[PDB]
Amino acid sequence: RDHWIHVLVPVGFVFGYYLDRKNDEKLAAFRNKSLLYKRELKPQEEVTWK
Amino acid sequence: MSLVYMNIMMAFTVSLTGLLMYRSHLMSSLLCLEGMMLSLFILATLMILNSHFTLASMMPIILLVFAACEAALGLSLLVMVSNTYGTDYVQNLNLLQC
Amino acid sequence: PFFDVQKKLGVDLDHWMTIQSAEQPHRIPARCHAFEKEWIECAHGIGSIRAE
Amino acid sequence: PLNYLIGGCAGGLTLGIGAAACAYMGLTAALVKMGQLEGWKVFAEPKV
Amino acid sequence: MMTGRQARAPLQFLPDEARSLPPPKLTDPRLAYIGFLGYCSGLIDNAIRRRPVLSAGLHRQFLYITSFVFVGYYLLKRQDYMYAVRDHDMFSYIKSHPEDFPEKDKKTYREVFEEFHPVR
Amino acid sequence: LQYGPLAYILGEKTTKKMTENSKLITVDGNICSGKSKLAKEVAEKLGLKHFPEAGIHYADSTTGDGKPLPVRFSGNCSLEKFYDDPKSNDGNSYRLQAWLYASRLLQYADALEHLLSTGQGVVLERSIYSDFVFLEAMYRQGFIRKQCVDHYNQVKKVTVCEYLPPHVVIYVDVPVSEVQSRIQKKGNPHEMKITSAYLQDIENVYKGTFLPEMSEKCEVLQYSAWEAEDAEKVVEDIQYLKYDKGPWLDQDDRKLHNLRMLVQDKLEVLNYTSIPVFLPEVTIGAHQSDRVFQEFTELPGRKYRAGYNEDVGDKWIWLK
Amino acid sequence: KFYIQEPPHGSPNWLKVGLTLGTSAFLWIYLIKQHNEDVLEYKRRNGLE
Amino acid sequence: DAPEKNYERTMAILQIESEKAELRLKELEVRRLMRAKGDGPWFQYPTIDKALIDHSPKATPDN
Amino acid sequence: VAAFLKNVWAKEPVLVASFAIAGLAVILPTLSPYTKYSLMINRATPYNYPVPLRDDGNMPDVPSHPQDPQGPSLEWLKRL
Amino acid sequence: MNPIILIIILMTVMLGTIIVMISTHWLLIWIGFEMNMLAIIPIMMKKHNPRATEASTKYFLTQSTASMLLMMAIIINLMFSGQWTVMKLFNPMASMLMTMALAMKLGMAPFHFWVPEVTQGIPLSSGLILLTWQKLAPMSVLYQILPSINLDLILTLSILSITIGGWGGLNQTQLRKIMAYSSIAHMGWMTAVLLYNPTMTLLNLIIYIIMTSTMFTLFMANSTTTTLSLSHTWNKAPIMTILVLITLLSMGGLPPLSGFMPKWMIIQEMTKNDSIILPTLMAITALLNLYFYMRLTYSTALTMFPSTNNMKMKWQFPTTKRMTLLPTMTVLSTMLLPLTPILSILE
Ligand SMILES: CCCCCCCCCCCCCCCCCC(=O)OC[C@H](COP(=O)(O)OCCN)OC(=O)CCCCCCCCCCCCCCCCC
Ligand SMILES: CCCCCCCCCCCCCCCCCC(=O)OC[C@H](COP(=O)(O)OCCN)OC(=O)CCCCCCCCCCCCCCCCC
Ligand SMILES: Nc1ncnc2c1ncn2[C@@H]1O[C@H](COP(=O)(O)O)[C@@H](O)[C@H]1O
Repeated sequence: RDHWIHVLVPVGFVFGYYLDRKNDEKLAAFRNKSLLYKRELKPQEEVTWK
Repeated sequence: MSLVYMNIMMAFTVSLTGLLMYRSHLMSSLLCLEGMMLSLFILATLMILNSHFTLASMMPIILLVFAACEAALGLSLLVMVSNTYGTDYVQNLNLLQC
Repeated sequence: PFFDVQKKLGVDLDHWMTIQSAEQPHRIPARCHAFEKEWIECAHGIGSIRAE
Repeated sequence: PLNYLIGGCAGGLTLGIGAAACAYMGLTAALVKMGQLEGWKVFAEPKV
Repeated sequence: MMTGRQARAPLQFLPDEARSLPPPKLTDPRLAYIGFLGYCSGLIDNAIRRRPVLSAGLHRQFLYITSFVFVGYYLLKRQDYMYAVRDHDMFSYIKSHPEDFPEKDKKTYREVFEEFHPVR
Repeated sequence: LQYGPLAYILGEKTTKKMTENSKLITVDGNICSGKSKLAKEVAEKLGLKHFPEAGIHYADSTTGDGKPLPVRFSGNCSLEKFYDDPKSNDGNSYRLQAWLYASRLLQYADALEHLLSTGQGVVLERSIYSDFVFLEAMYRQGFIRKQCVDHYNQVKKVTVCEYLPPHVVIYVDVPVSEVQSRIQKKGNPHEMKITSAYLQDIENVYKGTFLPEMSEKCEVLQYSAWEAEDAEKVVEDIQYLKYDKGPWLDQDDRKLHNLRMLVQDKLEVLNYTSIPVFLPEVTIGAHQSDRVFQEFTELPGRKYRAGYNEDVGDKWIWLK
Repeated sequence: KFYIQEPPHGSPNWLKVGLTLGTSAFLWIYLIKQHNEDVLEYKRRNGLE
Repeated sequence: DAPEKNYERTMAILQIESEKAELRLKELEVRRLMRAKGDGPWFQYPTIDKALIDHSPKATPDN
Repeated sequence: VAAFLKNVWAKEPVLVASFAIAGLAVILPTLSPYTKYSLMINRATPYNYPVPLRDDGNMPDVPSHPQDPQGPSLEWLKRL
Repeated sequence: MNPIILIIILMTVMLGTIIVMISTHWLLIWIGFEMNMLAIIPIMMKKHNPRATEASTKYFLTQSTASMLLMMAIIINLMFSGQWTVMKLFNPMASMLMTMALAMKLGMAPFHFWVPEVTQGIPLSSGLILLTWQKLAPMSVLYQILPSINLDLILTLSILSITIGGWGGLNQTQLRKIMAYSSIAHMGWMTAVLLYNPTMTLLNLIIYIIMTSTMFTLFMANSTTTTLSLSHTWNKAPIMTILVLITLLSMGGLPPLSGFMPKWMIIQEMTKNDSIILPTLMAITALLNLYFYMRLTYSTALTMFPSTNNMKMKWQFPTTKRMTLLPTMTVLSTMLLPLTPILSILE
């Protein structure tokens, strides 16, 4: 690419953004288990948040 | 504790005080150091013969041999000092102040 | 740093001179063979804090 | 604490340099007083 | 502290009971950080001998990265083993002395009195 | 390196190549003694490798492409400006003399390294043992200061004690009249400005200071202007010497291994030339040193280590 | 040529480069084999199959 | 991000960190008791191995 | 390896004799048949008291009197 | 020196330290210290100048006095215990003598008066050995006798070592004496945490040896022995300029560098045991070490620059010196702090 350096920071954002999503599945210990936001699952739904 | 052991310890501390207050020579330091080694030999020997602990009887000889070799090393150091200044004076050994 | 090589490899380099109750030449006893044997068999394996 | 602060500054006036030794020995004797009050250990025994 | 544990089996870098533990993954962030330290050692090695830092010695930088990852994998295995031994001994000593570790009666704040200090 | 302690372990002993022809011979004389032909003549009779006299650009000739660099990178000093104004303001006198001492130190290191790596002797022209004889002759003319002589004696005291003296010192007697005759017949318009008493003081520190102290540590051979013209008489004087003085005789493989490891490390040879003794003729400030260094890095072949420069055609760099 | 003296690194030391790449590849394949044997041993000791 | 996700993620974070803090207090108390009494697996400073003692009949009987 | 040996026997017979005596002192205790008898004599020399054993009932190899058949005998030492 | 003789003597130094490390018997501890001293004496006299003979004489006198005091402690242990196991000592007199003797072998204050002298007298590689390898054997004996070490004595020696290694670094332009007073201060740091957690003793020891080895390797790569000679590094090798100084910013004890890893962990083990005043005072004195060593950092990366003209010749020659493990030791002495819980491998 003629301007390959200009994707070090944007793609470096996206992967970083990606890792935050990758951490959220490790902090899913109380998904649909809180006394406030718990509910029955809708059809075509397997988790409340991802 | 015991009495003759206290005497050999007293000799060890007396040769220590002679080893910790230098007068003029490095040979005096090596002599006080080997008087310390002698008192260690005497006290180890009296303990090992007292308890009839048999296998430790080779220990003072070991305590002799190494330390006598140690004294040889010290003598050689003194000689190199006496090859630079002509005397073995400890006040010629003060170039490492700076 | 006590790298116990003598227990890893299975060599006896200096355990024999360590205590009086070890295997002496011509089975000579020490003066305090029984007392040291009883202190060692009492204080064995329980650690220094309990052994004191 | 304040009395040993006065005592530290009294030891500092007979030390000289004057006001610095006053403040230093006063704060040090204050720490001695507060260690006697709250039980502060300088050579603390190994406990854990 | 735990030197009585490594006294009946001395000089074992990884005991057999360490095999009962999960090893670190090859995408471990700690292991990738050790590989980053290998890449940094390669760049400093090409810098201090005045080589083109990114270009020269790609086999040498590859061996720096590989050697740091190789030593660091076993260091992470031993780290995980030692903290597992620490927690295992902790839990066994808690289970073996209930009288030294009583269950504290948890009181709700409707019983717990706290002195209110007004801020004004 | 190529030679190291492992090569000494594996059997590369440097007394195995020490033969009777392995002699380091230093030819000395005045400015136009005409010894520069004579030394070359010895190089074609004894089979010795001739090293020319170390000028401003010796280190330029040893490294890189072998060409002389511009003067701002090497020297920052001129011989012809010393010929024009020796009492100059900016101090070209001691700066040129200290750069020549460093260049002759690199020459003497190359001489011993060739002698110990090949066993072939080296003919040198005005080695480091005969360099102070210019400095003193400069200080007797007021061209430098006493602090310059102190700085040079410091550098010499910490550098020349690591080495051996040469085997043969060939000295040439040419008086000041014939020296001036050859300078005026030479044709260099700058070199003809050399005064008479400066050449006289060169010859005085030659005869009264250099040669008597070289007489104990080695064997000197002294010639006039016309008997030095014959090369065969000089070679017959060299070969029929009986080498009996000097510290070359008590040289085993350990001392010569230490010396050979010393001289191949060029930064350890040239270490104490630039000691931090702040003298205004040699002290360069931070901005000038920074600017000259960054201009040195962009020279062709000087950006990296020698096998690593793409601008001069180095291949296989990504595998080195 | 460009240089008046031959540098010690003008040519790649093929024995040294070959030993470097071979030792690095050996450490990689031994590391991968060790990790596979460790995950097999973990799943065999703790029953996660 | 949703308030549901942030809320339940905060609850998971507080669970992990409160568990680690309880275990750190237990770590301090276990270390204090094992140093004080010496009956745990830690602080086991070595004594003399009794596999070194000779039990053969000696030269004199009284030992 | 033979002319060198004659040369070193000509120049330095003292060191040749020393290395020959030291080499024989090394190798000959293993090439000897009588070496085992040294071990046997040193382990059959009674510096201590032969402390007797309580007769539990089944020990056929242990005698009851010194003039009994069974027991370690030194007929080889008396005869040789 | 003959290189085969050098290899034999260095393996004998390593053998003496290993015999101190692996032995269950006190006579072999003493034998290993004697072997270590006997073999390290020619390492100091590698160059054969009078300062090395003076340094070796002072080293011989101090280490011989420490060896005889160690043997007296062993003999008093054999009185009051009749045995030879390297374990806790069975007399506080023998405990005090062995603690004093090991403080002499380490050069802990007030027995520090030989450390800046001898390190000044000897070359940089022998000073590297004296300040890295020779710490390993007495710290191992202190690791093995800690149920008998007096608390007040080891804390007195620790804080006195940290204060004197702090105030020794003011008046010095010599790099070797600055490394020696840094040695004294760090030995006070190591023996501060010995009776509380000896894993942090080994962590401080390993981080100290890595930083000291990086600094002496940089000093050997640049052949600089004084501050003023170190000040010419920016014009000769500019990559050498900062690595010395980020390693020395590590050696002060400063985050996020890994030299902040020991001291913090030491404080982390002393606030557990209810000592708040003592780590506060010791790390204020570590800030005093930062004060003087940051002044040296200002000396090299900044103001006192100027060069001489012969440096222009050194630009035409690279370093052919062996900078062995210097990138590895420079990475391991700065960027190791995010791997701080690796310390569990030292249990
Ligand atoms: C393995 C068994 C145990 C061996 C160890 C115990 C040996 C006991 C004796 C110890 C002697 C210690 C000193 C030995 C030094 C040897 C080196 C030596 O002396 O070299 C110099 C010498 C040349 O002589 P020169 O230098 O002139 O003497 C000065 C006076 N003129 O050179 C010589 O003279 C050559 C000397 C070396 C070669 C001698 C070969 C003797 C072979 C005898 C038959 C085979 C014996 C079997 C073992 C092999 C031994 C090599
Ligand atoms: C629980 C932990 C147990 C213990 C773990 C292990 C501890 C290791 C402690 C290492 C101490 C090493 C001291 C130095 C090495 C000893 C031999 C030596 O000095 O070699 C250097 C060598 C000498 O060459 P020479 O020619 O004399 O150079 C002077 C100028 N002529 O060559 C040179 O001078 C070349 C210059 C570079 C030398 C670099 C040497 C670095 C060695 C240490 C590496 C870091 C420590 C080991 C890894 C971490 C473990 C703590
Ligand atoms: N003080 C000095 N004055 C002039 N020339 C000198 C001095 N010191 C050394 N030289 C060198 O000696 C050379 C003269 O020798 P030649 O090449 O025989 O003419 C000059 O060209 C300089 O390179």
